[PDB]
Amino acid sequence: ESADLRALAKHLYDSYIKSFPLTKAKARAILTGKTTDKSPFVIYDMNSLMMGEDKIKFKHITPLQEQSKEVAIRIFQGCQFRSVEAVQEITEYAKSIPGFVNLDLNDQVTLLKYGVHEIIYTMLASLMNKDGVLISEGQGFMTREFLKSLRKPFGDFMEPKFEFAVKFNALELDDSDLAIFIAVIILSGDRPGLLNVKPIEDIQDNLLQALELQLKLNHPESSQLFAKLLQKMTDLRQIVTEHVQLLQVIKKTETDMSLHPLLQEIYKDLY
Ligand SMILES: CCCc1c(OCCCOc2ccc3c(ccn3CC(=O)O)c2)ccc2cc(C(=O)c3ccccc3)ccc12
Repeated sequence: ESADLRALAKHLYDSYIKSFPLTKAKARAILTGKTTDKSPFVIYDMNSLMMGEDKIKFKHITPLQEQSKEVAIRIFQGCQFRSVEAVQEITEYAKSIPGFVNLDLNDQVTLLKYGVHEIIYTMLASLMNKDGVLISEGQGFMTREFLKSLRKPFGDFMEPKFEFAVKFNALELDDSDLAIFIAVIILSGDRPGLLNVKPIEDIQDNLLQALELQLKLNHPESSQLFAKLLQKMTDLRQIVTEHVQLLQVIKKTETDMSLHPLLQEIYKDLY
């Protein structure tokens, strides 16, 4: 129902603002230079990487395994730590989606287990342009070309994300749009091993109607934006199946690699 659909939209945009500190609005301002907090330190090579890590002079530590290895491996590790933080933010957001915490608890685990990395890549695009990605809460910017440069396997984790982002970003979605799109993703009744499918679909159906209205109102001139966004769901699933495969490569080419227990849980027997 129309006002119900707008009340759902405004609800999700509100939890979204509450769960994710670095929104797209805030990322675009930094990327584009519109703010007056702190212009980002750019990492484009080995020497600037050293300086950027070794920055830590008025901006100090997060609980990440700081450094005991080569470059390719320690960038991977910072990816891991940050992807862990993101899971917590995304779980906090998921509890706010109406109907979510009412579902069978094994289903809640399962929607999270399969939805979290799709959401991670959707929202990473918010921090990216064609030239690179904002890192450490918008304090750093690491260039696409530096990332593409990395010794084989790791060089390949990054580029697909960039290719997806420039195209997703051409949709010009804003935070209020993303808040509904991300909930549509999580409420996906096709995740392997769901026990009660129909309650999830019913909730997703209502989010779909709300997403459609939201785009038609927010983006009047954008023909078929709703379909175009749902089409990106397929680029997202491909990103994740790709990433999982690059994970299997890392187990072969690398010595002790070692994921965080939360990440190990999510990847355990994943698709
Ligand atoms: C979600 C990851 C976001 C991200 C970057 O993303 C750009 C490409 C995104 O593609 C991904 C996303 C998640 C990933 C990987 C590789 C591993 N993961 C997480 C995993 O599934 O283990 C690749 C690039 C450099 C980063 C660098 C950091 C750092 O704090 C950092 C650590 C050491 C030196 C300099 C910076 C943190 C996040 C970064």
